[PDB]
Amino acid sequence: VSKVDLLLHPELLSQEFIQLMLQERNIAVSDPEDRDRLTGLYLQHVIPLPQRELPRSRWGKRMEK
Amino acid sequence: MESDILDILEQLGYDGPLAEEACLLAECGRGFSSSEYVNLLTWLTKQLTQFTETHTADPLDVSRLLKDCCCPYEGLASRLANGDVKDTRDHLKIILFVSSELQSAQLLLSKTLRDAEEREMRSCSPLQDLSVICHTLTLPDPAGRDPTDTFTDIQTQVNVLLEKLPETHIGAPALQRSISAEQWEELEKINSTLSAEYECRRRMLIKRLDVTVQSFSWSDRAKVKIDQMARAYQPKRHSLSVRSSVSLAHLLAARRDICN
Amino acid sequence: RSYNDELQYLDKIHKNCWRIKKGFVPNMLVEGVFYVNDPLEKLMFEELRNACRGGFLPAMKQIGNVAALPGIVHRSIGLPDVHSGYGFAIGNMAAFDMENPDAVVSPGGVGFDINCGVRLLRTNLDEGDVQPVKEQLAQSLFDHIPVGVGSKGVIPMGAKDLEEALEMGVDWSLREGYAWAEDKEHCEEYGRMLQADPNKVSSKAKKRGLPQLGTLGAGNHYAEIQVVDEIYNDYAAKKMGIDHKGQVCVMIHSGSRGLGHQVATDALVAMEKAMKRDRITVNDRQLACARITSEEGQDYLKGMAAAGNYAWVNRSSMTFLTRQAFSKVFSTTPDDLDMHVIYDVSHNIAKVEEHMVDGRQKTLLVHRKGSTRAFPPHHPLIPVDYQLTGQPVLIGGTMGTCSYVLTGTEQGMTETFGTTCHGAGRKNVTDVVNTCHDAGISKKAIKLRPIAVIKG
Amino acid sequence: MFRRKLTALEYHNPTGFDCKDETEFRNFIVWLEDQKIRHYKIEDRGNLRNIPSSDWPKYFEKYLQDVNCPFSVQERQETVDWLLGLAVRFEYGDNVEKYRNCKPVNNPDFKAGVLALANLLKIQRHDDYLVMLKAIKILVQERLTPDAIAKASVTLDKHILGFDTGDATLNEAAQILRLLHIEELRELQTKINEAIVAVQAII
Amino acid sequence: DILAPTVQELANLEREAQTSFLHLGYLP
Repeated sequence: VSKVDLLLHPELLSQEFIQLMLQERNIAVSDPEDRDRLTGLYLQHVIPLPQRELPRSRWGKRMEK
Repeated sequence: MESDILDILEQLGYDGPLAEEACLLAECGRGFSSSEYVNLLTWLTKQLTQFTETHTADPLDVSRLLKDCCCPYEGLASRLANGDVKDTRDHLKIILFVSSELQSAQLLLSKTLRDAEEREMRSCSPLQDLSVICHTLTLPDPAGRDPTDTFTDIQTQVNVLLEKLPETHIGAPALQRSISAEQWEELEKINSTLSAEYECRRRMLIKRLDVTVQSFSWSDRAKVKIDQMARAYQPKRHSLSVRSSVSLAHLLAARRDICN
Repeated sequence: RSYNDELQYLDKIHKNCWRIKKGFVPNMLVEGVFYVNDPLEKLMFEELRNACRGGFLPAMKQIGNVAALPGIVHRSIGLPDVHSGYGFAIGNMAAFDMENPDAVVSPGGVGFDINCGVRLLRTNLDEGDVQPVKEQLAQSLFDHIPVGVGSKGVIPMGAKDLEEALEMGVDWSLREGYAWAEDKEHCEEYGRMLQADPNKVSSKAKKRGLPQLGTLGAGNHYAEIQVVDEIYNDYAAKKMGIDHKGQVCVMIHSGSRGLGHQVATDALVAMEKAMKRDRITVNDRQLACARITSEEGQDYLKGMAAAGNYAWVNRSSMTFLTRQAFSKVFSTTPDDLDMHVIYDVSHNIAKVEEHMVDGRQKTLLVHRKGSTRAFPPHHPLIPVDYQLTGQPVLIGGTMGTCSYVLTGTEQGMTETFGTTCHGAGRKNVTDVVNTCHDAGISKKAIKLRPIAVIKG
Repeated sequence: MFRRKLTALEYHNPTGFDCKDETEFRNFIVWLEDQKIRHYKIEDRGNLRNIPSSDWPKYFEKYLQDVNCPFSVQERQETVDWLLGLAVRFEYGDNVEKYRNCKPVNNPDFKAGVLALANLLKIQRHDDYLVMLKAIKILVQERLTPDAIAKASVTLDKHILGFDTGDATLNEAAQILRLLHIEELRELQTKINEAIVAVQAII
Repeated sequence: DILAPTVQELANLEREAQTSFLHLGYLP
């Protein structure tokens, strides 16, 4: 419960913690001083997303049943 | 694996008799003997060869494509070339692989085209402004056209909506007095310092929002409703920007209504 | 001292500004001033003459004693409603520079009732619409809001809820759903104080103030409803959301209940002991002062911040209760009624501002007892609506006289550190408002007249 | 190998991916689960998120069985390809029509026209021939739009500039710039209020 | 550290905004 709350808010994370996550996931980092690039990379690759709604295809119908 | 292949075919769109699971299973069990199978393989492989940089469903050609397209299935290429394998599972696997590769190639090409057009838009050129005006005034795209022709077109277009609306709609400019070229450097400096100060103010506002949402996140219900909070907060929050977009063009285009 | 020997120490700068030079009281550090018109001069001078001819010092002498504490910069200021009170005079203003280690805080400077203030709500109805159901509305407001000594808040609370409210403030009230997102915008300090520690509050205060939340209390606290009477600034009134006369508004005047008083007393009892070690002597034993960089000073600052957050939570809860009552009476959603909040000012808080003195920037901790903060237009701590007209200042009076809505000015920011009056005090509210307007420290925009008042 | 499929899904290391690695495979699996598939909730993925534990493969089997994948981890490459195809299919099911049709395959009169257009729309002349063109762009976008045409049917000195540059004509421009900046800041504040309301509506 | 001090840096931002506001139009 703590880890998901930590990963879902890049705004409150420290610079060092964001850099540690980016290095742990083996993500290439350029201009590490700038916060904007680090936040962009974190939002593009690391942040989780909510559950996707069931697709209209047959797989979604099978999953619903 | 029948469901996955049927879903892929429905996504790609097929008018053949493959919409029935039983017919597809029977055709796959038949193997390369069915003309439907070879026709479908040719239909997929022509587009797959068109999409790949290196540019008849005989086993040799499709096996060569599998070798070229970095097909990762264990022994599929060699066994397909030899023809020893006749199991229907191999047929399902090869159909699935080729269809998924075609779908991925289409997605890659579409994303590359979108990125290229976005990069072209990013350039600070009159073309972006002209395209914006033409799109918002239902006019043909001026790109690739004579500039005088497009200018006359937009000129003639503007009046037909000018008189339809009341005259007191556009209004008079708020910047009434004439400004010489000497004062423009000082005006630019004033705009720059104002922009810096208001950027700082905007950043402080965004940080206040950050603190408020952090205080929110410690609620007891905040630990059980993570999905809804993420879905309703991430896209709203990650669209705000600290940069101030006011420029001298806004000053020139400002009308008397903003100065009331 | 002789009366003429006393009055030899007073002079005038201009029509609406006197001046008390050094020597009025021992060990002064800078001259004092006060803003009074002709009617106010008579009252002040009669008080001084009678004092020179009771156990309470005169207002001018209390200004003088305040003008001697270490670290004080610029001049001691007496707003047109200044009158005698415990420690600092009621309506007296003083700012201390944090850079000087000799600077001190004062529990009496902030006040016993920490962070009591006025919040205004606008409503799109008219006087002729409320009047037919005026009695029903008054009864519903009286029954819905628990007002009186010993009354308990209708909504429940516990130790965890109280601790969270002390830590956060309006954020807690807005998270539970008691206040909209707009309420946090139109609040001084944006509704909460950044530095605050609930564990710096004595547990006795927390125990005492647990059932007191949402309760108006006795004294000058009320939740009255009134009608707009006149508009002096059309642009300011339009910005505030009041365009035509006859509009309905509701002001809630409320304090910190028992947390503020208990924090003040528990800080004073230790501050007096710390004074002996700190080697600080002043004219009056009631002027408690210890260094800013001290355990007692920091503890009092944190306790006062927690009391302010509690008072803001109480005011937000009162706003929610009033909104619910109005919605139930008029059978309409409160958002449709446009029951927003114009502003929320606090006149019993000391805050760390960044005024400019003698052309040199300085970070000043400012005590404001009985006086309301005002800021000039374009200040970066005012809502976006009021960035062109200046911060609203609401003169919360009592039953009878009409409350006022002034706005700050550029002159007041550089002259009186952006501070204006906060009521008549223990005088005429109209005279005080006129004195503030003529002195260049405010300008009136709306005048509101009461119809119904809810007291205890 | 998996290069095109990963690139279509916008992977951060399209080339450096290796299927046979131990930790990096789990990192990729968790990235695909929380980014390109999104089956469960964020909080439920915790057991799958824990990378270095020795009990992780059991949760991997549970995840593979839940999505009803025809294969298992006995063939790691098989499941990698199937999951990549599933993610690409999920991305495909947004706009089928547009994705199906993809197939690889200082002038004086300009300045005169811009000047005429600016004169028609009451825009003051400027030294640079591109600034007033941007002015026409903003004006047309703000006023010549379907919403504005559908909705078609205090003095300047009364405001406070907050300072004084000492000029009589630059003061008006400073006031206008201040008003524009205030309007942008108000727009940002409105968005912030909307976000706070949306978040608090859940609780 | 796993978390950053947000309230302190918010106070710093507010102070910086006040300094900029004073420097713009109150400089003698």
